[PDB]
Amino acid sequence: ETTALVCDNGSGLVKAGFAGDDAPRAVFPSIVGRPRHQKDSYVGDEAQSKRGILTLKYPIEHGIITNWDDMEKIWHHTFYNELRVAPEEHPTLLTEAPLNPKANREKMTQIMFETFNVPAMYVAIQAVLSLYASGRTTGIVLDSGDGVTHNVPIYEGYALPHAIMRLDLAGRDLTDYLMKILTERGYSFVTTAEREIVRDIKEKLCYVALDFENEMATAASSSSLEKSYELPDGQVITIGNERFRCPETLFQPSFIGMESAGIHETTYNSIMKCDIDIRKDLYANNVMSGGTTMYPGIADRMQKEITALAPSTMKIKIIAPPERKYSVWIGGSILASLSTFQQMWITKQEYDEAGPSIVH
Amino acid sequence: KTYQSRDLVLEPIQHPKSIELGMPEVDQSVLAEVAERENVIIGVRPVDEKSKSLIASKMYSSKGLFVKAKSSDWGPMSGFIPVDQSFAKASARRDLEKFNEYAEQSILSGNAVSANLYLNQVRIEELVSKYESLTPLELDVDSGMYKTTATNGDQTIPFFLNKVTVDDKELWQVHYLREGELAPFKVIGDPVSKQPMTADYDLLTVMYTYGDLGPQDKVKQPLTWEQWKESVTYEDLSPKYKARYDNQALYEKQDGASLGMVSDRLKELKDVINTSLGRTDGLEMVHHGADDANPYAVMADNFPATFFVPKHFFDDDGLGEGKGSIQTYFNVNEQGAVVIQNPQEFSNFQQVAINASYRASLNDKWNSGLDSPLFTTKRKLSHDYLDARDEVAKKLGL
Ligand SMILES: Nc1ncnc2c1ncn2[C@@H]1O[C@H](COP(=O)(O)OP(=O)(O)OP(=O)(O)O)[C@@H](O)[C@H]1O
Ligand SMILES: Nc1ncnc2c1ncn2[C@@H]1O[C@H](COP(=O)(O)OP(=O)(O)OP(=O)(O)O)C[C@H]1O
Ligand SMILES: C/C1=C/C(=O)O[C@@H]2C[C@@H](CC[C@H](C)/C=C\CC1)O[C@@](O)([C@@H]1CSC(=O)N1)C2
Ligand SMILES: [Mg+2]
Ligand SMILES: [Mn+2]
Ligand SMILES: [Mn+2]
Repeated sequence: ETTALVCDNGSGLVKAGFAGDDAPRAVFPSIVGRPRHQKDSYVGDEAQSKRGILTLKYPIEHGIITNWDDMEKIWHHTFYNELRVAPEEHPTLLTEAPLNPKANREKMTQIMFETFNVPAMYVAIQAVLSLYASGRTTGIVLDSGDGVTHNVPIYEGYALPHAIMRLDLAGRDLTDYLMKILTERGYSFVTTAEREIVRDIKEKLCYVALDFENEMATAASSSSLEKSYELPDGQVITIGNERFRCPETLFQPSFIGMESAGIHETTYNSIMKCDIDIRKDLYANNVMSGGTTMYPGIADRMQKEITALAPSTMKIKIIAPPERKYSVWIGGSILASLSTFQQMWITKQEYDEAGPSIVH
Repeated sequence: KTYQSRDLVLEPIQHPKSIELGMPEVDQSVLAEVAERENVIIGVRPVDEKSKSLIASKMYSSKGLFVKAKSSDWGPMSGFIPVDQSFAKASARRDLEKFNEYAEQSILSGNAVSANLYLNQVRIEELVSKYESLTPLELDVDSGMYKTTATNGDQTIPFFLNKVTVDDKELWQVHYLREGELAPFKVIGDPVSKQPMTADYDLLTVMYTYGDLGPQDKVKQPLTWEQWKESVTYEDLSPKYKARYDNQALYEKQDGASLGMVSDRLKELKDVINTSLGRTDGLEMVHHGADDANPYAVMADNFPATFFVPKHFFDDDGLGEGKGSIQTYFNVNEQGAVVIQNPQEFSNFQQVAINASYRASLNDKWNSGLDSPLFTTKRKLSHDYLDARDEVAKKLGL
């Protein structure tokens, strides 16, 4: 008899809204700032705004909640300041990263019921929600956010845990890489304030080259791939091969010193760890989600890379929706709004009797 | 050839009609380019046909949030803002005391001056011949002025034009009959230049791409210079904003209250619109936030609206596969402006746009006067969201 809440707890951004809505009502940074030296704490937009007078902390590292006290502040801010709701009056669906420790889901269930007294609560895997957002129950998801990247194969609503691949490289590392390679032009970006200028450069000017080698040769013989960017202070800078070298790290992690396999290799390896019978369904339903998958050309390059690894008989399809930055939230909005799904939530009565283990 | 998506069926345009717009043709072309460049859908509220040459002349500044007095759309004062609001458009004449108070407060506060109304032969000949909103000039002997009449619905108010010369500008000073005696007609002038102001370009809505949704899309309330100083951190501000931190007058003039309820995205897009238009340093046409965020929105006063869309909407299947092009279902003029004529057509336009990943910002005041509340969250859900939920329910046995 009430609207359910959806809260996607990302490493960089919290996406919150109401189940039944096509988009979140609140998108703000997952940061808590305490005075550097007139409130005791500041969350989200307010914390970033007052950067120079606060000590900012990120409570979510690689999709996993690491500071439970700071996470309580983010959740409080979400319900009371952003959504302007009474947590005790709405069942709340929260998201969790693939391979989230059993103790982590228990602790956030304990906080939802003890601290916020929610009538009911559900914990969904982010990649699984992304698949639902595209009207699918089978396929493999590449979810690349701000702190972590995952390959999650799913068969009829259920993720296959043995074939889940975690990659500790995501948008934040690409911004640090963009700051590093921008030094190779004589440019300097060092501060936390400057890191946000490089994050804007990356989002506006970066792209994935279909053929990296040919693109590096084109950039070396001509200025056709160059772009100008006006900094806040009015100074205009030129960006050349850094436009495609920054997201190339997703395909060649050795660029950031990582001995890991690229996103295309981990996708193929994940499909190979699954039953041969369902592999066709995974190759044809490869769904891309998260902000780090937003680069123009990432789906064409994925198509080219997977095609090279897979059998020539195999038909490969890359599904990259334009709203794929919000696929995890949309998926949770779809699931929690299906009133036939009501018989799958952990109620407060179920929690009071069994304790935080009920979530498993 | 038909746009069909869930409960939305649009038949193609049969015999397209020419809609007379007040926005000058080069300004529509600029806004069509701004829409493609920025990848946003820009909607602009109506501008009366007779304001076109005034805006096109680039001579005048336009009215911001501090000049709430309405412009006129009849008589010699067409396109200008009369101090006596019984000479303005019908909306202003509805609550005459409110708009008369508005006119005075803007002048008495120093946000505008009381200026004389002068018209050249070109404007006189345009109002008599082109628009037929003024009757021919007839000499009134024992006065030396040319008597002309205009229509105020069931009223025919006379006006007397006196031939005068200012800075070697051979012009007609407009005069009216104030309480029996022959008085000079006053219009609201710019506080610095002292010249009459024209109507502004009011953003109806700005639909941004879903993939670009973020903190910049939060509508913010006007902060005082003191509330804003504590809100920001000096070093992170660009020199444009550091100037406002160190100049209470500059912040009060280019930001704060003058913008109204606005998102950070719209504050920046306003500057892109104004720069692209060559309307700068007092000549700006966009002064504030969108009708999206206007508590005092009157839906009646929002049509016909000109919408500027990213160029892909014009392609053979710009609205999606099998969907077609935007010109097929909505009127698109030579300049690229999608002319939306009423709330129903606006509701349909917004649905097609939402379906193509462009986010709407819905004002509840838009639903006032409507038979059904078209502009609500539920009514405007994405058809890709509804279709995905239907598929997921069918697949998961829900
Ligand atoms: N257009 C874009 N192009 C490239 N990167 C982008 C773009 N838009 C956003 N990003 C990046 O995506 C990240 C935020 O996306 P997202 O919402 O998926 O992360 P998250 O949910 O907070 O993180 P995580 O899933 O790792 O816990 C940031 O690193 C941001 O710089
Ligand atoms: N985002 C906003 N926040 C607050 N007020 C706003 C916003 N957008 C519009 N307004 C309000 O709406 C008004 C816009 O109308 P205005 O431009 O003054 O008149 P109009 O009906 O367009 O006629 P004119 O032809 O300009 O005289 C001004 C202000 O009261
Ligand atoms: C607009 C926006 C985008 C974003 O992705 O922001 C998130 C959250 C943000 C938190 C700190 C920052 C100072 C505050 C606000 C920026 C929020 O950190 C990020 O920018 C990190 C660090 S640089 C990068 O690419 N990701 C990602
Ligand atoms: Mg995420
Ligand atoms: Mn106006
Ligand atoms: Mn206005």
